[PDB]
Amino acid sequence: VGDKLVFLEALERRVYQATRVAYPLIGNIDITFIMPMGVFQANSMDRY
Amino acid sequence: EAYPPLCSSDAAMLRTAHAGETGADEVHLAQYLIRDASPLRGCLPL
Repeated sequence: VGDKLVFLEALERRVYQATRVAYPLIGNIDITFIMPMGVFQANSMDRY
Repeated sequence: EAYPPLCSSDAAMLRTAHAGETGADEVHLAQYLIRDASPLRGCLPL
């Protein structure tokens, strides 16, 4: 990457294999959402 | 001096369009749109 040299690991290597443990790196993301039901038009320019 | 900007004389030209962007160059049923002479067309995000 770029001009340097780096390495990386993983959770699917020989270690941490077939282990009955909770999976790490778990996060929950919640975003507020709005929900209308139908608003009638107020101007007459939207029906022509 | 002042370059002619882009503006809408009313809010009824958004009738016909394609994809996900509104299409109205210079004509309307009862209004008109001034074309932007300046090359600053990187506005109005989708």
